Amino acid sequence: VKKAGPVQVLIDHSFELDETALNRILLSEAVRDKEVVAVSVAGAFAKGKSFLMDFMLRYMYNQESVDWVGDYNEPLTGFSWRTTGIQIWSEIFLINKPDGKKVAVLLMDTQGLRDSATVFALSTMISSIQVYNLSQNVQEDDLQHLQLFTEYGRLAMEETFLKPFQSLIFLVRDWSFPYEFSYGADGGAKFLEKRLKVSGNQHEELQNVRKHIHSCFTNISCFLLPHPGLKVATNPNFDGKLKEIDDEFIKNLKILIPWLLSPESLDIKEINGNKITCRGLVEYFKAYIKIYQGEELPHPKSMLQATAEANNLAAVATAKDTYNKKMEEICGPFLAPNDLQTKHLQLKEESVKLFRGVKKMGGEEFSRRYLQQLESEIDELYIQYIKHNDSK
Ligand SMILES: Nc1nc2c(ncn2[C@@H]2O[C@H](COP(=O)(O)OP(=O)(O)O)[C@@H](O)[C@H]2O)c(=O)[nH]1
Ligand SMILES: [Mg+2]
Repeated sequence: VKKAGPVQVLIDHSFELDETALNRILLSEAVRDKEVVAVSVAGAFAKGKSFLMDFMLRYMYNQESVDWVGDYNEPLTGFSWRTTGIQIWSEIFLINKPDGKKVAVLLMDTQGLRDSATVFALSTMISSIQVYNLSQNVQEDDLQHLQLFTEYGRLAMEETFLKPFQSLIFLVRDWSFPYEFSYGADGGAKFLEKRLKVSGNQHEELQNVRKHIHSCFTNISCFLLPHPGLKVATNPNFDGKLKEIDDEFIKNLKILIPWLLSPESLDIKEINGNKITCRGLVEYFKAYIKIYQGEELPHPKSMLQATAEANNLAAVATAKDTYNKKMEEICGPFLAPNDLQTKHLQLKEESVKLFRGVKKMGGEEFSRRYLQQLESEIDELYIQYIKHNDSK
């Protein structure tokens, strides 16, 4: 049987990408060319990330049901919730957006000390929606963890107003101050604004993330969640059934999840102004994995170079597939040899023009290398189209 499930894509303290598993999930014909919403939940271990993500799964499987949260005797399944890495759900959901788009929705469960910092940075660079899962309060160490993204963001915006990151959500579990800061998004926004306010008393490097974080991220928001009740907290025989979950937690959970994942809420991954497809997103995985196998985290310039690389190679992948799709429409009857070449040269130049037309990072000399990679991979496709045409 075929069934969707969680797939380990990221695993000495070295980190390995499972390319075949990634390609199998994101390069399938149904989703490869769809623009992608990459949803991540990240943060410290044992704070309820997988639990949350399993309720997200219930919503993505029945977005239009008023009762998506589930039967109250229905056990909670999906990502295991009771080792360091990133799991993705093998069903890449195709959701109608109100504008007529079908977008692909990828869910990543990001489990993590330098190892957890690496997993947190990797998931944030890949994501378009990052749910920063925190327990009870937001503390200065929590803010500190974002400093490298701000410094990356400063270099990235030296010459454009386009922000490198999309949505970051501070999700504070087991919230402790529900009088002044109500459960939900509005109290969250009220708290986050106060917490993010610049104060002379904070260490200089933490004033820096406060000063700069909003300029790096398209949307910063904060949602305060109540404690889920004693059974969800303590019991070993607890299997996730809603009837054993505090009812104020359920009510706010039902607001949170469409707030993050409803069709109007799905933020498409975009870099340097261009929306990213599932095919393209694989290139960001492969480029970022290269710089996350050193002693410490990469420097901002190293992260910017990886974005530029992925940005160019996603352009190669698009142009190549465009040539490849149209070529197969011709080559599958039999085409006369010089006819096949005219059409090949016409089609290869079109994909060259497409590649050139993309706003790519790094500059002309940087991208000329990837132009020539594209042409070489097109020539390779063409040589094999002649040997299948000559068998006709
Ligand atoms: N205190 C508390 N525990 C929770 C909450 N949500 C889930 N849990 C419990 O936390 C335990 C481990 O959760 P898990 O999803 O594996 O956390 P993860 O490691 O961050 O993915 C389970 O017993 C859950 O029932 C919450 O909001 N507060
Ligand atoms: Mg987890």
